[PDB]
Amino acid sequence: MIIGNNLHVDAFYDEATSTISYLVMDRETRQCALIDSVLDYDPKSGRTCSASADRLVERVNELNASVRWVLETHVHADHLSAAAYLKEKLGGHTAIGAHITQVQKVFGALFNAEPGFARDGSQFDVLLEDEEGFRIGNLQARALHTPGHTPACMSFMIEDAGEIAVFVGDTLFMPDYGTARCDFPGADARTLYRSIRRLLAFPDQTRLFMCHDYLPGGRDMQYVTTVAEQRASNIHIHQGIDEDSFVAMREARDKTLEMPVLILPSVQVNMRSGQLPPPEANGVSYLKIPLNKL
Amino acid sequence: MIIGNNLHVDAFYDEATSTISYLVMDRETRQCALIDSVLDYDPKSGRTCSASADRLVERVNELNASVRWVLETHVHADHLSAAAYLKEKLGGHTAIGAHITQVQKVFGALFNAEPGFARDGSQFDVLLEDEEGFRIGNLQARALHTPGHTPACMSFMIEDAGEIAVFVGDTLFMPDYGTARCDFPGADARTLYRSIRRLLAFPDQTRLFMCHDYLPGGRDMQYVTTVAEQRASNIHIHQGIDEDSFVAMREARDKTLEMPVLILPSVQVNMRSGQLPPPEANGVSYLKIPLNKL
Ligand SMILES: N[C@@H](CCC(=O)N[C@@H](CS)C(=O)NCC(=O)O)C(=O)O
Ligand SMILES: N[C@@H](CCC(=O)N[C@@H](CS)C(=O)NCC(=O)O)C(=O)O
Ligand SMILES: [Fe+3]
Ligand SMILES: [Fe+3]
Repeated sequence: MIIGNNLHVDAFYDEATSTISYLVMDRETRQCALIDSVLDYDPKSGRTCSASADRLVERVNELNASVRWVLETHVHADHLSAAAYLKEKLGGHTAIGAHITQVQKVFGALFNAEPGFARDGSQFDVLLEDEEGFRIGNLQARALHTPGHTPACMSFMIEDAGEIAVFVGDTLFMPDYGTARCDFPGADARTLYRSIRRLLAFPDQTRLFMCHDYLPGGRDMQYVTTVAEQRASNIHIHQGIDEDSFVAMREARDKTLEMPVLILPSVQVNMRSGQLPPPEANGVSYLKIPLNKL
Repeated sequence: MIIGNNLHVDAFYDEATSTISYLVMDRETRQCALIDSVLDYDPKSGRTCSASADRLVERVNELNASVRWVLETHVHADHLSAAAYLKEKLGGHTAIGAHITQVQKVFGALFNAEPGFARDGSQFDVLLEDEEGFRIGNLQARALHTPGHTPACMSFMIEDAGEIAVFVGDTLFMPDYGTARCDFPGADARTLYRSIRRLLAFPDQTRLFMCHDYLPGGRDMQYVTTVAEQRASNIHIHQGIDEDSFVAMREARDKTLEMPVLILPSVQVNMRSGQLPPPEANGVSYLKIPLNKL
């Protein structure tokens, strides 16, 4: 789809994890950003695969584009990131929220990481602060710190010709589905409420691009909505819902959810900017699954 | 159910893993064996739980029984063993096939086990050889080496009043379901054929007790059959099927199966006689998931 004149956005949906990855291109310079890419992972066998990522590679080439940014909205709990795989193939710089350091501190300890694992986000090329601008060719973008699902979550705002899009990560879902859970380490429902109200203070017509979609009641996949529709109809956080009410709802709801299938594999990879842990003396890399701890 | 006069057998079915565990008691002395017990494991969160095992504990106490043996037919790929939990709670000796050492060697390397990991089966109290006798109170039992699904698989024969039962592990399944897969390390279809033909050389009326049952076509769970019915009707290995034909079938079938959900957690625990790996310096135990190896 094209927003304004030059904001080109392709959505790629991963069936296994319900993740929506994006290719965001400046139609003029052909520079692009890949957002929230997926490295396929079979937890039964420990096998990774680049099939989903290769779709992005092919689309970049089909467009004659050049990757400038490999972005992650947050340290995902439900899938492994393909950012390292894609930066290697395609170039560009990886970026993530500056509060990655807090996530690394917490999960470096949980997974008892090896003593060379950096907790200062240096695995990533660029650490983004709240309201910090960045460019995708001639497109002006801005990173927004929108925590609550995690302490580090970012949303990416991009504007062209007076129209705005925001890639909101796991904050809002489609209006019929609600909002993201707030029970992972350092998550907080009240904080998510405030983040979402900042997002919903953008102009009504602003397009909002989802990070996951779970096909509720078997409808087709959806990935884009507007500020106006969220404010009117989001089942969790429409305009009528105050902070306290949201917090009570969200916290009671979180108590009923199970862990994502891939939380332990995912976080320990994504905290390393999409690298597998360093191999042991036998040449094999291992995920570590903490027992009776998470 | 009672075989002969004094061979008491209770079956316990685990829905999550389709494992059938057994309590086998001498009705006279009340001495018993627990076979192929399940320690519940949620791979998403890394949590173990003793719910299934506690069913056995309760049944032992209800019977006023005393555990003499905690047995495993093989190093299971589909569930974690509760043998260590049950031996601590109830006493008795653990036993497993003497060829455990070959499994330990192979998986000690795969999981790059810590140096204190023994590859001589010393984690188990007793290592059983082919046709070796053992007692459950006044009941005469015999261990049979029946490899093919794994190099170390054992079947346990028990006799009373001229009637025989055999707990066959993952060799035969019910006649309508066939036989076990032969693709795990050191498995071999030809070897499994020969093992099954030894089992099917027992008297026709011999009862055979299954290790898994997968409710094919939505039928109710079944766990016991006879030598005669297997020879007549087993869809994979009835009397009419020769060795070469079985091998071609079994090998072509194995190429289509996926890994068990819990293969990597299960085998690194079961190779340790049901102990979790020893904790690291932070006091947490971890499973190791080899990446891109299995
Ligand atoms: N069953 C899913 C759980 C996915 C999940 O929990 N996703 C998070 C975002 S990372 C969420 O907020 N789900 C929202 C909800 O269920 O209300 C899985 O195993 O991946
Ligand atoms: N889907 C099952 C796979 C279970 C499995 O592979 N069971 C083995 C015994 S440990 C088997 O032989 N299956 C035989 C077949 O389907 O032909 C799981 O995830 O646990
Ligand atoms: Fe998320
Ligand atoms: Fe098995």
